Amino acid sequence: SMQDPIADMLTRIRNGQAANKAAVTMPSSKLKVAIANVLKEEGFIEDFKVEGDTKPELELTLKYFQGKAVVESIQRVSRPGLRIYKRKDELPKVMAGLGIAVVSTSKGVMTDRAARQAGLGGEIICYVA
Amino acid sequence: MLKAGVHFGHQTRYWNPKMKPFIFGARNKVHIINLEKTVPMFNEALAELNKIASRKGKILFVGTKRAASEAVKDAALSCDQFFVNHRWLGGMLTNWKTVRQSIKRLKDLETQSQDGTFDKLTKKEALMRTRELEKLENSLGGIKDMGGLPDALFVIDADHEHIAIKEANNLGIPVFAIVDTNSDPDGVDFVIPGNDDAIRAVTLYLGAVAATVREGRS
Amino acid sequence: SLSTEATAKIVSEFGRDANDTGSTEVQVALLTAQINHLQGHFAEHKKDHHSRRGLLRMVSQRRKLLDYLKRKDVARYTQLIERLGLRR
RNA sequence: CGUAAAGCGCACGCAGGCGGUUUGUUAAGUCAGAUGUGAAAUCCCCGGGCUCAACCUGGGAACUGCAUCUGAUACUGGCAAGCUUGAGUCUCGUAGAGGGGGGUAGAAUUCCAGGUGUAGCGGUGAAAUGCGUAGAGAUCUGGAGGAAUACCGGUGGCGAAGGCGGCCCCCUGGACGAAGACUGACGCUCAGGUGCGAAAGCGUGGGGAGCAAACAGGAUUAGAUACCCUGGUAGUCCACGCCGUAAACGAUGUCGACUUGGAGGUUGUGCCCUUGAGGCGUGGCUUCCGGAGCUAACGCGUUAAGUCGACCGCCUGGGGAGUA
RNA sequence: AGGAGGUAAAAAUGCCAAG
Repeated sequence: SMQDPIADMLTRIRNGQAANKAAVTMPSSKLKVAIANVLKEEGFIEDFKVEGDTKPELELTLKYFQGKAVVESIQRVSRPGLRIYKRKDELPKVMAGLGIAVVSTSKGVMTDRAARQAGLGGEIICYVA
Repeated sequence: MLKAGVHFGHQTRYWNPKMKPFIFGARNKVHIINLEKTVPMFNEALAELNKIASRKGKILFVGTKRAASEAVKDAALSCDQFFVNHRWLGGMLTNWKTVRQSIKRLKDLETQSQDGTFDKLTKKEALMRTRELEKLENSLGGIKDMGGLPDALFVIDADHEHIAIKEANNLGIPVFAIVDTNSDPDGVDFVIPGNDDAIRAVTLYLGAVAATVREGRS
Repeated sequence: SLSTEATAKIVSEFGRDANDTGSTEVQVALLTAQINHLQGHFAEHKKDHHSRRGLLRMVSQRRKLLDYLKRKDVARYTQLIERLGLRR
């Protein structure tokens, strides 16, 4: 009954990239707009924006290189039935480090590579390699 | 925009949903094509057709449809290209080494029953030599002056000639197909949205590509 | 059932005004009026198993709202259940 | 976990698990650092010694832990205040074999009585048993009964499932729609628990036309405890208890989100020229075909067996055995 | 196109074969 909105966000990106949709709209949230900024600064999406005041609408324009998606895989690792937290030294490297893992640290959400050089770990959200 | 008449869209409500980029739904339950979306499409194809012609390529003119066969013959014959207009033999590109054996029988019989032995034998099988020739001259008519594989294909209907299209991209040969609102554009390398089943439409299409290839010999 | 003027009597007793019709005090009272009304229906027929499933849906929905109300405002909860005679 | 073993028959629900959105706070989870500890030996690393090796040994790392302290505050939890999309209430309508009660209608079967009327009827692959001169069957009139609802009737409708068809009334449940108003996360799932649950069966009391286990007779047959025929009790029906199972099956748990299309059925509603059966939309339910994808394949395919999330049930070779 | 039939439409019996 919509108990994970974060996995609903990655599912819309996954199904949108599979269906060759040019853009994906979803109900916005403070956490969704945070991890969408991680994908935009890392190059998986383009040009996310929030339209609305009381019921805001997160809208992401997906990315294609040739006739293929950019996110080949976007998994959700800490689902609400099983939360996963990692220390600094066992933060995962996804697809040998050429695909990022969004980790929620106490200094905001960032990639795993950003969290290692910042020196702290946290709840890992998704493997968006 | 219309440089001509009937090329605007056709074939019914029912449609391939992969061609939603080139559609307006008209009021007679007949989809009509975005003509300013296809006008840059085929002049892009004419840009590449004149390049393949400029490196002295061989261009196939495939399309049967029982109503453009007579026109696609005169298309590749006004220029110096090749065509099929009757039933496209399934396999005549990927299995070309055994269709090469069949044109040689045609090129034999165009000397046997034409100038060589035509009445020098029994009269029944002499008609059989012409009976075999008349069903080879329509199936492998425009291909007897080939002897390699074509460098390109110009299809006039994609969903009616999917066998030719599937054989082309099974090799490295690019295609230039005139796809319609019911046909599939994914096999095509140079999608041209346009009417397929209209005799004034195709003579614009084959007339432009035969004009484009006859500047390729310069 | 629970005809239109009978609901009008309840919605004015328990709510802030007449258009206030969705509040927890209104809904609990409005279900209780229907539940008490159907006791005579099942003191009779008693084999109306299809209609009793609608009764148990009204019972369980009343209990969920009271359990919502006891968590939010225990003052209005104790004022409510004495006002209709509930909480066995 | 559709068909290989595997989704409870179906619901409602307590414990439990999980939980939309915004701000503040807390700092339990979480993270960082430190301190104490995590015996030595082993294991590992760099060395050293026995002529090498096994072996012995120095130093380090490790001992993934636990506790306290000091920080971090994104996420989860707590607490406080909200918000409206989730969920719910009201107003107004619509469709329906949804349920329970009580009436009543016509068609037919059987029986009963009578008129007419004459030798067969009935039955089968063919027969016979059976019925018939005590007058059947056929036909007509009159009656008594019980049970089921032709045509409508439709891969039509409704219901959680089992299921539910004449008509009429009384009582009653749910669904859906339009346009607004209201509550403000009240939600989802659910072990144990409770309720419902075809048919057969069981208990008590009725009722008994037609069918019909058992049973009997006739056939068939090598035999025929059968198929077929003629009869025929329990049962089928009613009331009230019980049983609690089914190939209870779309062999597919419930809930939510997302992801090309086509042709229909059915039931609402908006707008426009209802001008006329139209045109344009938009909801609910439903049937069929099929794309991507998935699948061992068959196939499924916006009502998924696709892509995901929450919770539950279940499976672990066949037989023995769903048995002791 | 679906519906209904039609001298007609069925239904007598008909077991077994071993490594």
